[PDB]
Amino acid sequence: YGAAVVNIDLNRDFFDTATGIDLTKGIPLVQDLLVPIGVTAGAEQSAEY
Amino acid sequence: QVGIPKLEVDHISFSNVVSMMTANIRTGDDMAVERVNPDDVRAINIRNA
Repeated sequence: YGAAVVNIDLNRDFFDTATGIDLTKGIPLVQDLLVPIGVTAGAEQSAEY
Repeated sequence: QVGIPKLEVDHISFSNVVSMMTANIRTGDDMAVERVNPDDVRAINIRNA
């Protein structure tokens, strides 16, 4: 009797970090993969996703 | 109208109206532009013309 919002994540317990997926923020997000080439320090996230 | 030293005889005249700069011309405040480089080096038009 309090809950506030109830999202529908992506069951963090299944997509364990044994699938290199850091899922907190909301969306999946593997680290080094289809990374873009020739860009500043950041930029490696619009598609890290 | 008048002779015009040079375009006339040779009487080296000794007195002229020299126009000069009111005060030093190169005193500090050297121009300085900020530079932004494209952030992708892969999406750089280059085409046309």
